[PDB]
Amino acid sequence: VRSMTLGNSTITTQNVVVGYGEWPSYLSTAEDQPTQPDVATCRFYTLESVQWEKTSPGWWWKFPEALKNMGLFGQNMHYHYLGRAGYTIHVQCNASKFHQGCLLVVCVPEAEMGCADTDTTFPATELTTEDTPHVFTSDSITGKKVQAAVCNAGMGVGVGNLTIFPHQWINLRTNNSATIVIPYINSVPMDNMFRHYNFTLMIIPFAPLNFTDGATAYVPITVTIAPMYAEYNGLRLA
Amino acid sequence: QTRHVVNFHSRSESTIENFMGRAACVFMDQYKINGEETSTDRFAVWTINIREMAQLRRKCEMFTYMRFDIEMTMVITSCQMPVLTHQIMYVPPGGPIPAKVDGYEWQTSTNPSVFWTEGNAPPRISIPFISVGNAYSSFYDGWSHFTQDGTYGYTTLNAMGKLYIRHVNRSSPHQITSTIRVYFKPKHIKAWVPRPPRLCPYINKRDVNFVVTEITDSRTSITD
Amino acid sequence: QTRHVVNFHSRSESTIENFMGRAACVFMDQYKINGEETSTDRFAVWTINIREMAQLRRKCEMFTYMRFDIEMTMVITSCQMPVLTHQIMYVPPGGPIPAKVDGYEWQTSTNPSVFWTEGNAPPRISIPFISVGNAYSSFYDGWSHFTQDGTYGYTTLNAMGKLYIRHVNRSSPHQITSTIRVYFKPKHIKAWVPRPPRLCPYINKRDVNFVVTEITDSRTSITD
Amino acid sequence: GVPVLNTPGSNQFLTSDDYQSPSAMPQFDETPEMHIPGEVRNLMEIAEVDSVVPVNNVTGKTKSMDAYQIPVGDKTKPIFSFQMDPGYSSVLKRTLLGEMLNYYAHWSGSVKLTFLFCGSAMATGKLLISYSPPGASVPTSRKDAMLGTHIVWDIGLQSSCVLCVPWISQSSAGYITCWYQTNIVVPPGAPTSCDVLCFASACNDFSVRLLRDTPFMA
Amino acid sequence: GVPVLNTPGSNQFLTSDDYQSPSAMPQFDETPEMHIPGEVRNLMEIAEVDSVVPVNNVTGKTKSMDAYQIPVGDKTKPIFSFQMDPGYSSVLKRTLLGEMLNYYAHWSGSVKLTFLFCGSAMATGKLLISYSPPGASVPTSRKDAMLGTHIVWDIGLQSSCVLCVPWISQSSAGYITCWYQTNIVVPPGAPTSCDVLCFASACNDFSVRLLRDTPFMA
Repeated sequence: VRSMTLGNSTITTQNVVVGYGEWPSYLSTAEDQPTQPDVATCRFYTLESVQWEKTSPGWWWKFPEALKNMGLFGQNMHYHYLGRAGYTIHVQCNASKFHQGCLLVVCVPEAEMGCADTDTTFPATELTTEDTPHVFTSDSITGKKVQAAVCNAGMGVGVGNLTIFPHQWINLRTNNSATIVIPYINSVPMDNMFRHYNFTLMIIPFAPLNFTDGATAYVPITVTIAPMYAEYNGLRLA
Repeated sequence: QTRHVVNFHSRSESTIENFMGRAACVFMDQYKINGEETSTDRFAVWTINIREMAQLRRKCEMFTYMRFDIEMTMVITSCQMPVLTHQIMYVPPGGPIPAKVDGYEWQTSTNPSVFWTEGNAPPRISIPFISVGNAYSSFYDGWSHFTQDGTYGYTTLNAMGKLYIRHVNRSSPHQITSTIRVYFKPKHIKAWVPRPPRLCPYINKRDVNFVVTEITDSRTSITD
Repeated sequence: QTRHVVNFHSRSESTIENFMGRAACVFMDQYKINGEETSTDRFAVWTINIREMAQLRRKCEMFTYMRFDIEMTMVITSCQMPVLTHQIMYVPPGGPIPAKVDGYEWQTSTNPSVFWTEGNAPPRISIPFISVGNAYSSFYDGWSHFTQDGTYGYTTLNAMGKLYIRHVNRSSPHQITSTIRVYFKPKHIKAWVPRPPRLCPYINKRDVNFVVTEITDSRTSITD
Repeated sequence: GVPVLNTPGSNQFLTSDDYQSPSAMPQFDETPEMHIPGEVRNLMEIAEVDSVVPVNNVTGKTKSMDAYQIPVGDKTKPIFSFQMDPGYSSVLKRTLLGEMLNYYAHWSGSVKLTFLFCGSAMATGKLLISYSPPGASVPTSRKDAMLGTHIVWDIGLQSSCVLCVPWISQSSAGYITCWYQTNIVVPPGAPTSCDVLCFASACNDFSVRLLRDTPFMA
Repeated sequence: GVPVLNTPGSNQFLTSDDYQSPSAMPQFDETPEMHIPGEVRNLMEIAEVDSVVPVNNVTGKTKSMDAYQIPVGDKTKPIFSFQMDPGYSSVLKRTLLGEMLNYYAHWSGSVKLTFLFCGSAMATGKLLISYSPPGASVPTSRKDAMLGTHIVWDIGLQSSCVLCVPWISQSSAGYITCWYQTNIVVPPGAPTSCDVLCFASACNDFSVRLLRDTPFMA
């Protein structure tokens, strides 16, 4: 049991999957000069806990803008139009000893998702609802929204071989916590934080939750994101 | 066939340059020589992109980011005269395009073009890594216009240019209908961030939309 | 489009040789093969000068003085036979010119000429720095004839020569109308004395005359 | 000048050549290469990544995520059974392993399988994972599977048993059957029916030779 | 002789090649190069030269020299304001800077601005020159401009204030507004209304990549 603290946010934790074997880092020019906030920003932003029942198909969050209303990070998104960060993501499950199940906690950089009924697009509020997650579906759906059927998560790939990305299994038999570090994967050193979704944290239950008639009918999944090494553009003159 | 002892140890064919760097025909198109002075059927266009045919698109979607020089060689035929000379004008991403076969854009000094006359070896034109960013992005989970406007999934970093092709002969006594076959080839290719293979069939050439497909082919029971 | 982080540090494309040294088509012209034994429509002329088309002229007027070798490659077509052979005769500034397609000047040993037959690679002829002075002058605030006579702004130092082009075939059963496209290219170019860019549109190809144009596009107020 | 003579093969266009292409933009200087995380420098780095294998791909459970779940909790018939060849096998053909191998005609190597038991932390039982050589016939009973190659995988102690199946190549393969050694013993509080996930990748190193076009795309 | 074979791309004419052209006048020896003053060896040596910027380019003042004059001498609306991008901006598109940048598609660098106050030697006042980042909105008031980036430029002390605006590139830009901190204080002898000239060049070094044809010529 390790009680991590960052700033004015302390969580209680119980091995880290460093995404692509690199730890996030700063970009290191007078023509373009970054600003490193360091203060705040790096604290833990615990999202709303998500209840995982027997019939839950999955969830996804789209970062960096899932934190668009989360304190100083969410506020520096509005004053700087360029930025980058690292996002340590803790995912606890705090189930009991008699609950069973298994989760795939994967980050999937550049998750371009497909519309439900092709030949058209979706109204941009279907990919993300800031803090709250968009759930997947168990079967096919229609309408101007994301094709959120599992087995074809979002991108038209098999959902089983979604393990190529930075992932972690949460098998309630053995463990309950996951932690992933995603060192800002992008083709340009800095990019706008409202246009571009750098990665898509999606939690997908492979083995469904199961229990008997006495336990709690759900297992709350807690998501915590710590934006590390966030740096922005300069606002001062040169 | 029979199961033989396939005994060897090699992964030189599995490298990225030995997997992606293969020439494939990506653009057939017709273009006449005479008649209809204001027509769009006297030249070819083909905006250069990897999402041309599904067989190569599938390979480009193994990886999120990749950068590579392209070296295309055209194979130009003709039907129905003099000896014919062609022009394959590559315009960069920032470049004016012709509207007619006799536009002024064809004479732009910043648009490199080959003048291949018939009978010789096929014309080969090589284009370096043009993109503004540091790699071409196969996927772009983002919006071109800020504040979640239209045009999802299209970034302007992975723009490669266009390829305008015409006869340079002003006219002809009879009709000559030329056919061009552009052979695209990645070169000096690097690739980042692997990605699971495509499962569903492709719908359209500018989006990732799909129909929900089964994972694998079904069998009768779990034990047969 | 969207505003991306255009992060790089390079000025190799801004050098003079990477700015001026680009081939541009500067002369289209027709010339027949037979008929009208005394006619001016059986050969081409094009007195070589930088003031051909406004797009390249504008670039040459960035600088007052410049010196450069020129390396032009012609692209010759034909319409309507045997296999055709052409002749591209470059006469120096001090050189006799033909008056007809069958003049004796075509046989002058001091006028270098290429004999390109149809079907091969395009003919390429390179001309060194011919001028009497030490650089070609884009602008000449002076008078050719002493004591302020006529012909303002024309010096004889920036004379480059002429380019007479004909068929070498004496006749043909039918009419053949060839088209030539001269691709001018500065080479090994140096430039002195920078100069502000042209603002007004061009009027004539031998003078600097202009119509008074506005500085910039107008807006509503000083503060919008 | 230099007396040259053109050989047969001059002025042709061989599709697969590696000649120096004349660059169309010589003045142009391309963007400097930054370091982007996660470079791939060989395709067999994708095959070495584990990924879930749809063993329960029966006729009505392939468009849901019930394809990946092996139901555990009749001891006379095996739990699951499938050909051990990533090509031409419905179970292992759309795996990362099985999908980077359909780009090639000649491939040979080994393949490791991980069986993650996704049941309760109180459920306890034994499963017997038998392997048949590529020429042998499948075991029809549990005893006949015990007399061959097997691993009695105690679930109560470890929850993940790893294999490494050799002699996997094409240019009549093995079998990974699984048996109830014991039933799943469970306390009154925990549920009775559990699931077992499977995985597949390249075990140590994988050999692969002749590139071709994939059959899946039409 | 030497067995050669022609590759694809033989006997073609690529417009942008750098091959050895056979010289038509080989005997001819060209004129010796004298030293002529003022050699240009890079185009970005033209962009680094300051030049007057027509800020007051309103609908009827662009064919006169009133375009270059910013009238100084109402404190609620700013004196002047313009996009900070030498391309696609009416104010900075025909500057030496803005004109050597329309020959190119990809350019990135910084830009310095000099504000020469061309008033009397007795006129004294303060101007507040605010800069908005490329994502931010313009200040609607003088206080809101004071809370961002600004430089309270005292005219009575110095008559030329220099900026250096970074993050200037294309492949939604900044703003240089100016405000009346104080009015222009003037003795009885000197005139009341003054002018402010502006300048623009490359601040330290400028990056520029993809050559194209200029839009201005038709």
